[PDB]
Amino acid sequence: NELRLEDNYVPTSDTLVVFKQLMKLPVTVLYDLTLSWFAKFGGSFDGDIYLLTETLDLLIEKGVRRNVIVNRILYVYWPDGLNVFQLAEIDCHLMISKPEKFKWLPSKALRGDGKPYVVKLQPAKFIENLQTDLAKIYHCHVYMFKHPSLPVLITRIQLFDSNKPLISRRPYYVAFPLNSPIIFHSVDKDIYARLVLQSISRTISERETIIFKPVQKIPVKSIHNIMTLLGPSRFAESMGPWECYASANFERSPLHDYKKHQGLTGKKVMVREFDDSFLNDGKEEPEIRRLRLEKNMIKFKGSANGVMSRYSSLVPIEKVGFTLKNEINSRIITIKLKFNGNDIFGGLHELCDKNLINIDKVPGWLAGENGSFSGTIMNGDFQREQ
Amino acid sequence: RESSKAAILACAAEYIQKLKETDEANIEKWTLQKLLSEQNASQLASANEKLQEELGNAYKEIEYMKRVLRKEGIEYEDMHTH
Amino acid sequence: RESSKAAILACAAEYIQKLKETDEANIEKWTLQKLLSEQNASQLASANEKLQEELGNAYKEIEYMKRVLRKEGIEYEDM
Amino acid sequence: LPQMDLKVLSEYSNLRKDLILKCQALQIGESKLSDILSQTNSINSLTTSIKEASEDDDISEYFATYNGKLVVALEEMKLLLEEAVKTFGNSPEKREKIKKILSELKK
Amino acid sequence: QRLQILDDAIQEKTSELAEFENMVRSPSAGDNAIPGLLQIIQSYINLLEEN
Amino acid sequence: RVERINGLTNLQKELVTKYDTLPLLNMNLRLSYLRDHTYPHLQVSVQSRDRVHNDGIEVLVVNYKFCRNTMNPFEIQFKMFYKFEDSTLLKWEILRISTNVRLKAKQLLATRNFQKCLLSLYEFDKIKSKKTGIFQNLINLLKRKTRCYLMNNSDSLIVERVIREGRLTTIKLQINFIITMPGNCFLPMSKISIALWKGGERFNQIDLDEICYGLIKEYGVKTGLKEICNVCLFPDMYAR
Amino acid sequence: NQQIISVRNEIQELKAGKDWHDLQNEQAKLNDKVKLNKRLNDLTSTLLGKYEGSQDSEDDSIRDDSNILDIAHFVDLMDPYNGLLKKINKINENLSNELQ
Amino acid sequence: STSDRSELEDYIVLENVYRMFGITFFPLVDPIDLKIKDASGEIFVDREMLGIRLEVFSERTSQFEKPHYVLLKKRIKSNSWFLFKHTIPSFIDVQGIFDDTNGGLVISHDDAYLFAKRVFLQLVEVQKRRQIFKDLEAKKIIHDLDLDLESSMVSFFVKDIKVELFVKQNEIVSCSILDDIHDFSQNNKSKWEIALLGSLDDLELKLNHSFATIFK
Amino acid sequence: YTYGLEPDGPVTFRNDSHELNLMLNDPIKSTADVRLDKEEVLSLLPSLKEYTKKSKELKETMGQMISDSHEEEIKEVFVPHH
Repeated sequence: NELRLEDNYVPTSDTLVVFKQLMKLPVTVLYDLTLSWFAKFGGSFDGDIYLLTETLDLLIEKGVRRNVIVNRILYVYWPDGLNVFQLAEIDCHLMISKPEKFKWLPSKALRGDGKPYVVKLQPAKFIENLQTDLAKIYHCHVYMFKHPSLPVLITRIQLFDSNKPLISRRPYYVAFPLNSPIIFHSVDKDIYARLVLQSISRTISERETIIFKPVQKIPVKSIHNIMTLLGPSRFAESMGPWECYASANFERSPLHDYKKHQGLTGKKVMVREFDDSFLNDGKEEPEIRRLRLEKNMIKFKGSANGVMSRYSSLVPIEKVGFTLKNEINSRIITIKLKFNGNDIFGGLHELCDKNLINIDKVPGWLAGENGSFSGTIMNGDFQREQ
Repeated sequence: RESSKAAILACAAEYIQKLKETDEANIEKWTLQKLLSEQNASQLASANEKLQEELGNAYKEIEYMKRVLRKEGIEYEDMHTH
Repeated sequence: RESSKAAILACAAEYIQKLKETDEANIEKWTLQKLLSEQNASQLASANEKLQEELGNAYKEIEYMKRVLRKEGIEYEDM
Repeated sequence: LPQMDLKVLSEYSNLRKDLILKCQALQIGESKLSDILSQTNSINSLTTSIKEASEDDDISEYFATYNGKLVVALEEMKLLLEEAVKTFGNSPEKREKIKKILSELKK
Repeated sequence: QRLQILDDAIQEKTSELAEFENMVRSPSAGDNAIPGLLQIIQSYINLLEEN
Repeated sequence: RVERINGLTNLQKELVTKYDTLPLLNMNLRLSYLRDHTYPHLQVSVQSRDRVHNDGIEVLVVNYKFCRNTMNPFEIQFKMFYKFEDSTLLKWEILRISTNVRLKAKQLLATRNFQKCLLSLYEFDKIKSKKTGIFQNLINLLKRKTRCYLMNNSDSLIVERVIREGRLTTIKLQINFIITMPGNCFLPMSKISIALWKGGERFNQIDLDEICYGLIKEYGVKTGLKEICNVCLFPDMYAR
Repeated sequence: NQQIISVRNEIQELKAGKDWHDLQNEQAKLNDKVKLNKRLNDLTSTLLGKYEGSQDSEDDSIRDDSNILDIAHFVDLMDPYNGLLKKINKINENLSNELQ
Repeated sequence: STSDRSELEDYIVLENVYRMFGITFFPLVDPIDLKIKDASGEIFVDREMLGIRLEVFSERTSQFEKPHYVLLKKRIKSNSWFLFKHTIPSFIDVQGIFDDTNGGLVISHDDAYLFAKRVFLQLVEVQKRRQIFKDLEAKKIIHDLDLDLESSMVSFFVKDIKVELFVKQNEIVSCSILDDIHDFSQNNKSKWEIALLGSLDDLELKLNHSFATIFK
Repeated sequence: YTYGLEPDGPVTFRNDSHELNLMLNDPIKSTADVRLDKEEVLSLLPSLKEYTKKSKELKETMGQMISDSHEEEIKEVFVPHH
């Protein structure tokens, strides 16, 4: 079954769409890719590497417009078309340049009944098994690249159709952290989404059955942010007001000096009125004003200075919908809250600064605790949505 | 808890079925315990009666020793008194 | 079987509640019977172990009776 | 591996027998080696204690006259207790000796 | 191969046990003196109980 | 208002002005939590706190006492030097060690880590207390029923019962607990074994090991030992 | 292709079923219980003297527990610090201090 | 006065000495659960909370590492703690240990200590393997190596050959040699990985012994 | 516990094992109706027989010194246990 694709196949991709892909990349990165592209597959240029790197250097010297060099690499160097490896390179370089434009969804791997399975991905073995499991059905081509500043291993999978050149489909991205049961994958609902994700579970297991369970239903962009939100890190399960525990800066080492221990110095605090004086309302002292503004930041950022303008939180989230159920007089009272915006917990912080919302009576879940998770709350306990 | 209507209905049906089979398992386990308790009680009663008759035989042997020694005419002492 | 859907849902809720209540009552009565059986077993085992201790004391007595006659040295004829 | 023209049948059956037998020999090898390692730690601790406490790096005479040290200490302890008993009842001394013996029994 | 390496490791350990054994051996005949001292100590304990 | 609080302030005044998730400042409460709950029966005492102004090296002498056993506790003293402004430990040594634990402590103190030594000593003391409690429970259960004596210096227990089916037969059962100090892991460990003699003839060791492992695994240790002491000692009553 | 995906998903769900694992564990536990009960019956019969299976004499030298006990007792007796002679000596000086 | 500074310093010294052990319980209260019964202006907590500190000493660095915090909250309708929040990384399943401990239903500080101990041993296991690998790197018997957050996967060059190891715990459970010198036989490949199989502490002696015979 | 109406045993055992750091001699895994022979296992590792002989010699050696020390007599006359 020779249905797999090598690194030299030339699909009949449109010139306009690949023109717009090179549009977003900066000038300095176009020079780097062109030099590496010729060293692997060559090109239609009638010259050596030294001749190529000479003329390309001169386009930099003259300040040549990028439209000229983009047309040069599309109509002179490779007029016939673009290689699959070149397309993968431009896609990954666009991924690095603009990480906020791509959304991700979390998924959990389980073995046995309820024992989480930490993934240990071999860069080599994970490839050929996936190729074998996918080429028995459809043409398959895969490419792996490691994040320059993150421990993840982003894998892109593209599938080709015969309708003769092959027609490329929308690529599927699956990101593997180093050692974490959570696996982040792109958003897709087609014939290929359930064929690629299912094949990965069989490939990575190799000895026992592994099933994938979606942790969330609302995608979040900024692959950098999702790693802090759900990947292997100290900040997971200690968000919101408890962010001071994630970075143990308030406590010194036992071997450290004991005069700098905050027991001697103490802390500066203000008395909070347990009697309800918020409803009815005098100009506050500037010192009292400063302390009042400090209380709001403590309950939304976790510390007076802030773990992270000032209203931006550590991880912005778009949509979170809570459900509060309480038992009063032997019956259940249900209140449903739905929030929408750019930074939900950042927005609530500003309203508390304008004295619209009492800061003493806001609960933990509204303050940012266990953020990005929406579910029912009972008896002071938070339950995630099934 | 599900927000979807059909999910709620399916979960309700599954819950009703699970309750039915749980009741069946409960009555089966109750019957098993009812058997086990009486079995253990009968075994313990048999053990008690056997050990009691063994004690009776031991007392008979002690009496045999005692009046054998009395026939011998040698003076006797008891360790519960010493 | 009922026609209106609201009656169906109400009957389902009542069915769930009745099943749970019946299960709870059965568990309670079975637990009471278990407690009675355990009490009977314990009260019989106490007498069993007491008479076993008496038997051990009798065995110590008969062992001393056996070792008396060897100290004196008179021959013994078994039954 | 499940057991299963008689050529391969017989040789495969007996070879599977031999290999499962060999691996169970290997795990009882773990048993033997673990026991030996723990016991070696015990014996090495004893010998190094005596070797550091000897100060002359040989203990043959120590083992030889261990018993003699015992008897001489015992019978001089005899005259010590005889003099103490003659001097007084030594109820406090007897209690101290009994407590010391109890501590010795404990550790 | 694995069984062979385990076997000679155990052989080295047995050699160490044998070298330790080759040192403790020594003749002794002080059991009678120890028993006499024990009888004297029993008499001493009886005297102390009297005291 | 604006209030000033520190370690010595009252608990109520600190609770009034509490609006953060940081740990409490009441040093007395923290000390009580660390003493009464985290490490019971551990009498620690900081003997002194000296300084070397030329090099910024702090000298600390700490004395540890374990009081789980009221009689014959074993104490160890530690001396350590660490840099003042930099939380780096230069060196540490043992000033003195109690004689009753020196042998079992030498191989543990050979490793150059104070934390492992303290944890191993505490766990060894706890395991010894648990073993003593188990022995006391078993002795109290089996006393005045069968003739029992304890030897191997509280390491093994021997129970003897005379069982007669027309003739004198004695059943001897030996139960021993072994605590071995590491010197794989760094914590003290325990091992279980049994040995049954029926009138001078020894039983097969494999089947007795299997029965011990079974009964202990499915019944625990406390009830497992009681069940083991029943079946061999009183086989006649269970047979009926 | 749709039925291929459906049947493969059914394969995965059936092979990863919780009830399958529970049944395997139950089978293993019940086999262990049966073996333990058989060995208990054999031991009780051997102790009572009837229906002997072997168990009346030791036949295995691959596991002897008494070695560790013997060497531990020897270590305790031969302690330079906590030995019997050291205890007797300390008794000597304790008595000397008590009666000087 | 200045005396209270003195016994505050003494209390801090004792607290640090306790922190040398590595496992400690510290009080904690959340501001949301504080309410006043208004009987005498008295503030009482509604739901109790307990915190546990875990610190691991690193011999290679001679410094105390960053502490890990795990917090336990008490349920309203039951007398059992539940895992509220923690900072332990994802590769250690704290929730699994919490359910394993006593089959759930933790009620006493003795039971809570056992749970804190079990999660503590795995943290030391991670540090020890990393320390051994870094010691080998310092001794320079092997070339540059890559380590994940648990130091399980590893790959380094001894002389010029790629050798990679998989360790489940302190014992090495797998070996591989991933280079093809054009003098090598397949029989020699098997007899070297099997030898290399063993503990982690004897790797240093074995690397010197096995790789000195090849170049003799 | 298992099939009755009301697992306390296994839970208590796991608690005790994690408390006391207990080891138990794990039986050889299920060999699927394959009997574990002895003499050929011993022959496969003659070092086992060598160690058996050495350990027997060691056990015989310590007994004479233990008897010569007469330590049990002193312990019995000093502190009696019952």
